[PDB]
Amino acid sequence: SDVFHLGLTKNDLQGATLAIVPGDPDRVEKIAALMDKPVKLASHREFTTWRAELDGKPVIVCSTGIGGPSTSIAVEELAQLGIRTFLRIGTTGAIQPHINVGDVLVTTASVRLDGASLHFAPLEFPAVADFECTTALVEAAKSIGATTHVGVTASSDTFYPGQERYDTYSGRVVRHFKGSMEEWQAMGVMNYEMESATLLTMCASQGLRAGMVAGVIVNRTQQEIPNAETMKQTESHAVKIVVEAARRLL
Amino acid sequence: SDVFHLGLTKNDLQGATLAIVPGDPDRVEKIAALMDKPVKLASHREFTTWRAELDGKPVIVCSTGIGGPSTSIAVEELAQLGIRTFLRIGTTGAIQPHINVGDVLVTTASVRLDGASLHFAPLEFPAVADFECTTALVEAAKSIGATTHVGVTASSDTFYPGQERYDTYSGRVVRHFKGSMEEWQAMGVMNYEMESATLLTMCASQGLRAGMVAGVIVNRTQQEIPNAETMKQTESHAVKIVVEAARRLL
Amino acid sequence: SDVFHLGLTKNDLQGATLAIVPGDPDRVEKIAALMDKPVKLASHREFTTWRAELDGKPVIVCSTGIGGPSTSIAVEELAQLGIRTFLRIGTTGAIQPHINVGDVLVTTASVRLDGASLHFAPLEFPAVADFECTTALVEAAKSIGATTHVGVTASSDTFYPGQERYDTYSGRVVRHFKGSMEEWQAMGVMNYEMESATLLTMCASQGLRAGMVAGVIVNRTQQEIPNAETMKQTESHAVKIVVEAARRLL
Amino acid sequence: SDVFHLGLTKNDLQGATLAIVPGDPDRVEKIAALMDKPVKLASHREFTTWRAELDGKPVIVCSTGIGGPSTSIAVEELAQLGIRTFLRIGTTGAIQPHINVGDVLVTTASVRLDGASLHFAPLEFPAVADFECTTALVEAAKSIGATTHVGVTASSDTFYPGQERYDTYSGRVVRHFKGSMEEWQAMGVMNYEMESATLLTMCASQGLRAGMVAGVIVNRTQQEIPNAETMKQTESHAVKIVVEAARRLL
Amino acid sequence: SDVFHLGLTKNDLQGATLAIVPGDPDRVEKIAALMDKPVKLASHREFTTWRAELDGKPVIVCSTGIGGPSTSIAVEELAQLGIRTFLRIGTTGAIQPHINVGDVLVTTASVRLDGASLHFAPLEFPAVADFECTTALVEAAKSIGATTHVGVTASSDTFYPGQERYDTYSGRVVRHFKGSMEEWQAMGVMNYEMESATLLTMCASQGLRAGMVAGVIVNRTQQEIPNAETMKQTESHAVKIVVEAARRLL
Amino acid sequence: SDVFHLGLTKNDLQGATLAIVPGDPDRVEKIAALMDKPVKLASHREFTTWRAELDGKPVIVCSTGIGGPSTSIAVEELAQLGIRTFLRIGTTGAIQPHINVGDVLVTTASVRLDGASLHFAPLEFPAVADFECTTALVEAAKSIGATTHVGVTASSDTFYPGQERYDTYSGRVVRHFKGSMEEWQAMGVMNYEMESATLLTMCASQGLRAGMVAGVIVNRTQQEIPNAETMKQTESHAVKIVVEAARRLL
Ligand SMILES: Cc1cn(C2C[C@H](O)[C@@H](CO)O2)c(=O)[nH]c1=O
Ligand SMILES: Cc1cn(C2C[C@H](O)[C@@H](CO)O2)c(=O)[nH]c1=O
Ligand SMILES: Cc1cn([C@H]2C[C@H](O)[C@@H](CO)O2)c(=O)[nH]c1=O
Ligand SMILES: Cc1cn([C@H]2C[C@H](O)[C@@H](CO)O2)c(=O)[nH]c1=O
Ligand SMILES: Cc1cn([C@H]2C[C@H](O)[C@@H](CO)O2)c(=O)[nH]c1=O
Ligand SMILES: Cc1cn([C@H]2C[C@H](O)[C@@H](CO)O2)c(=O)[nH]c1=O
Ligand SMILES: [K+]
Ligand SMILES: [K+]
Ligand SMILES: [K+]
Repeated sequence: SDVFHLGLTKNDLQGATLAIVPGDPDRVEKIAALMDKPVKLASHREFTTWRAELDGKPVIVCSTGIGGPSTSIAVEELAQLGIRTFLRIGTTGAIQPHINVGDVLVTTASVRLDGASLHFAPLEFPAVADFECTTALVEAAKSIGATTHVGVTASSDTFYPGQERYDTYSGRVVRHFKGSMEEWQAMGVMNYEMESATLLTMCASQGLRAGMVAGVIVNRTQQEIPNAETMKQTESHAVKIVVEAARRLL
Repeated sequence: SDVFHLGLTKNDLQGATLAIVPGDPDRVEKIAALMDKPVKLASHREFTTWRAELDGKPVIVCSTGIGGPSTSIAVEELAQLGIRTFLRIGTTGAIQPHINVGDVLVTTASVRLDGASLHFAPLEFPAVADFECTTALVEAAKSIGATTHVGVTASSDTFYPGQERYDTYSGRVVRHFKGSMEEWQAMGVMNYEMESATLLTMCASQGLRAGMVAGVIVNRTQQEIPNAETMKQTESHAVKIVVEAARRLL
Repeated sequence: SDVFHLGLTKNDLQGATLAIVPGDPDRVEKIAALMDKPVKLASHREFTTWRAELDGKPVIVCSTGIGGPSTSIAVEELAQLGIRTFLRIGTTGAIQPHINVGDVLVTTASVRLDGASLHFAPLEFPAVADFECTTALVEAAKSIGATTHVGVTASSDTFYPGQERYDTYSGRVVRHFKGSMEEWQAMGVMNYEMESATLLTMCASQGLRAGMVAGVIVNRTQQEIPNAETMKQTESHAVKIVVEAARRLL
Repeated sequence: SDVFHLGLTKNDLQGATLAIVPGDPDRVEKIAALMDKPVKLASHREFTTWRAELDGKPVIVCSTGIGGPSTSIAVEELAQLGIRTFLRIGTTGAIQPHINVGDVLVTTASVRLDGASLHFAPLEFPAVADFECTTALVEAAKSIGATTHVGVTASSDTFYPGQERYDTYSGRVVRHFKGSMEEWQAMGVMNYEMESATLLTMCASQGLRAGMVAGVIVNRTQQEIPNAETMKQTESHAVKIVVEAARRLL
Repeated sequence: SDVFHLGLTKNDLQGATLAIVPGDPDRVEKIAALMDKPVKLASHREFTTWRAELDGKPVIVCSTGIGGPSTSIAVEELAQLGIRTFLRIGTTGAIQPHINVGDVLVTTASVRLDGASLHFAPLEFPAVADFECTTALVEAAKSIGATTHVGVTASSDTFYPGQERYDTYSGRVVRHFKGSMEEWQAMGVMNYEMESATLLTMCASQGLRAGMVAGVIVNRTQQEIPNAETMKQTESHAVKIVVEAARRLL
Repeated sequence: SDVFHLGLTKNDLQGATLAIVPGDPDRVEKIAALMDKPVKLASHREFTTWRAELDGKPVIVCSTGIGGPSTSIAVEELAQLGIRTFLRIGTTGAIQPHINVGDVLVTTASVRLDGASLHFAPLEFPAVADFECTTALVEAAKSIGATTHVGVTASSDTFYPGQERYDTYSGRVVRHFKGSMEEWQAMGVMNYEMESATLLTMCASQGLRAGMVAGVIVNRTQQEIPNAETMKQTESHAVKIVVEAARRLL
């Protein structure tokens, strides 16, 4: 193996340059399946890697696990192996009342509520998605008919306090984050997730194309924790779009 | 007059909702002329305002003067008067060796080296341009054939130390900014200018559409101060694009 | 021309070493007129420059436009041309209930709510006015009988949120500045304006003498936006003082 | 299931109050096996949970995945389910030349180079391990004869730039972290890892006992990336200690 | 004399390597008296130094005065003279309702609300006490029967606003600290004092052993200012413990 | 007694409103002696207080000890007892080559390298001396013929690293302060001392008049540690000035 964590070699990718990077390792095969010649490459820690084929070209699907740090690992090592375009596909909670469960969100840039982005660029550097990628995602989403929102995302190092969830063991939120969701709401931020800040920053600052898309599985103006019932029906929606977007980016 | 600085009334705009916002007040008529029925509306301090018509729809051209603060005034007050889309047209110095004098730069987001953005959103908020505006600019620039670069811009509160110019009265640059240009260069930042950070941040955080385009008049890998000779030939290039982008956004 | 923005040559100044720097370019001639042999030198962007004579010595009047950035340009380039003493004359909103419209404020040092000052010195460096200049201003104000307050000023990169004005397009103030006016009030800050922080910091940290005086045209405990009626009667007051202070500093 | 991520119910824990939390999900069973009645409870994303018995008392083993964010999830949800003591067992790189591969490190407190800790307490709050836990670890390590070092750990949101690794895709380290390893070395920091800062801070600030122990698998004064050969022999060492320390904490 | 402030020579210490460091110079002899062969060495500014003997070994008692800065002097210069272990004995105000006047607090680590610690290590470095010293203190306290609490301390550069005391000349607390005590309470911080942050940080980052113990003389859930009546009875309690802890550390 | 630390009552001051505040408690009587009817009031910890008479009016002399914290105590409690004007008299190390041992420095404002100032006002607030006080000091110094420099002072929470002294136990200076003295030098900062930042900030933000004067006892371009020989001859110089300045402020 050529890299410390992913257990992959440059040869495994077969000249692949684009990677779809889901968070959950169980979604990896699920995504690979949407393409041709799906092959499992490796599985170590939270990192599961498949190769597949898109219009006759090699494509990598690789999980990041939850959060900046492990994302920063998968991205770095995939880059070492030759990946130049990263498309993230996620699940998110919307914080605007007009965004519905099932809606697809394309992120233009992220509020940096993470730590890892700082290890790549100072806070003043914009966690902005690549223009070609965003265009690919926005268009892909149009062509499959999904009801889509394009905007800024709050990308947090936690699932609980940083997203101002109170229904927690301690039931307090550090002062810094108290009332933070209302502020993000006022600034028109669409949603919370946990990886885009690191992903987008580290790519934007190292000449790597990144895009970010997610399916809404809970609206925060209503609940803190999603219901299981239509979580999978929304997943299948955004996956379709990211694969299509990838097609457009090859 | 309805606003403190601009000396305009909601009636002057005639239902206009888009504004082209150049920095130099002398470029205002220059731009307005490219359109139909150009009329001077007002001129106070650095703020010169003209109205014109684009495909039969009222459009404002309004100067911001140099820097975040006065920009933040022009934008605020134009918003009060009903403007919802802001297109900035500027001049810039490129910091990448492959970007040439005469090239047109479309900004996706900005490195926040300003003060005013902070008065609208904390530093972690992305100074990101509106997706429709950027698309309009990128496309406009393609249709007029201009050689174009799309990416991140360093937006600085100073023309001298913050852009690491040393040929200055004191000839020193505060520690914070020493070697800063090399760092921005490595992160692929295209250029320095002085208003995009404020403009984009205040718009992105208040539900206002903003776009940013500039003409390159100096390459910093070569000189600190531009030559006068082809400065006007590049201005005329980006102006053409911003007006055309505006057409697309009406 | 010898400098990039002002369009002036070292020869234009005729050995001048002091500059009166108003914010509004229309106030430039107005001030120059109070002196002998007033001559227009240049006008580019927000920068209008006149030369005049005070007690047989050359004096420059030059506008900065609104805010740190452009101020930082005018100051730098005037320094390049040989100016060593800068006297700013401005308009301001008082935040203490005992300071009245018409009163003259002499600033000893500023609260740094700007960006540009940071490009000259870290935040811990005091935005402090030159002792000789302050003394000149305080005394000049005494001799013309004006009712004067001496103290700290809050110098903000915005006119709106940073001065906690709420009667704005969005009507919200970023968390950082919420209740900020009350705090400045409690700390005895006299007033808000937009340039002194940059001006004082960049001068104090580069061996240049700077002083700062302004006329009060609105009290914030009463209104957010000034009335037009006695705005000009107060301007004429502070102008008289700055010119007299200049006489004392030659 | 009672929690959003782990897929566990309060009933599954059977009144357990202590959890051993390794990072790699494959180490989970490995650790559970060292105890009585090992049972797999759940496996979702990077979170694998086993229950086992220690001196006739229920104990949880649960993986965190790499980094603060996912750790912060595992800990929160285990706390919801009733866990009050958390013992981390990890792998680390030593940065002091006297610490050898194979050595066991007990962490008293951590240098907060992470993002998640901030979501629990401001930076000034010490990322300090619980005194009872530390004592348990230190003593456990003494009784099994391991050669042990007790001290401060640098806990980083990245594996690469934040640990000043240069043998990377871009081969640059953001200015902030340049020469950072030498600084940590001089301050006597033992090692780099990625979770302790979040773990310790969130526990210390929410009345939860936490301890942190790791096995050294590379010395950074020598290499950047570990060799595979004795990586497993060191893992088995620290695991023995954490289980023993757990015994002492029941 | 060998050091600038303490007025001591390496010879005065007679090979002493441990120092008990009270804050009040009048407590110095009081402490020295509890040991054998008490001798006054020097008294300059707030720094009073005595030598005594513990189990036939030389021990220094030396006052720090109130606060980080002077503590940082005493510690530095004692280290120059060869002291390697520093035990601080203090007085403190508890902020938890269950901690009583008379209770003894052993500090594991400190919330850094000081300035001097920053001069030794960045804020992310933990202000953590030495493990051996803490153990010595905890055990010493057990053996003399005192009712003891072990945990984190808030260490503040002020006695008044930084500890959110309002019964002051101005009766306001700067925004930063408003409601800060409640937050520290919620995070389980035991108490306020003024030196541990500097002491612990400077020692932890320079390979010097430090410990911290204090007597509670006021509970902040009840009063702001202590009563004089049982202040001395509590002092005598913690002193006994620190001397005993020293015995264990020789 | 009316205050927690100083051991004074409002009655002891006898309607005094001005205080001279030296750092060293042994300098207190020395200063009081220069005036009429010198009486010792109290001595607790580093706080020694004398009353004397100046032109038939009561004046307090009170020591602060070294550093912000204890200064912040003395000042607070003196204010509670009715003091409104504080004159600090100190010793300092010059960092400019043209300032000589024996020279007197009057401080207009301070670089905030302390912690306590933050407990009174955010960093952006200027640590500026009161205009009347500075004028009194400057004039007093003129009238006794002393060779005087007026300007900004760097006020540090440490004597050693924060003033970039390297001849120390560890011989390293935390990154933050590496090369800091050169930077302060370039910005024209005159000197290092340890109390002015706290003193000036807490007074300027609470409507209390403060002034700051010090004698130079070492030039840092030459040595790190002063020589004892002419240390007292310089002390006697600045003391004379502060007493005179006080006369002018009654
Ligand atoms: C009683 C008490 C003391 N102290 C401290 C630490 C300092 O050394 C000293 C100053 O009174 O006492 C506090 O900080 N808070 C309190 O409530
Ligand atoms: C000589 C000298 C003194 N001091 C100061 C201020 C402190 O209160 C006091 C203790 O030495 O002297 C410095 O800070 N730097 C120096 O170089
Ligand atoms: C539903 C939801 C998901 N997520 C994200 C991104 C994480 O990697 C993942 C785990 O829930 O999904 C949030 O951050 N907030 C939410 O409300
Ligand atoms: C040529 C050039 C222009 N500018 C910009 C934007 C400012 O409003 C203005 C100042 O000349 O022009 C830069 O910021 N950097 C440069 O190199
Ligand atoms: C009346 C007033 C003026 N100003 C200032 C300084 C700017 O240069 C200018 C903008 O009108 O006037 C304020 O900043 N705040 C106020 O309340
Ligand atoms: C070997 C090593 C491991 N680790 C850690 C903790 C992570 O969860 C895991 C992945 O490498 O091991 C480091 O952080 N730095 C290193 O040098
Ligand atoms: K301007
Ligand atoms: K993870
Ligand atoms: K002190």
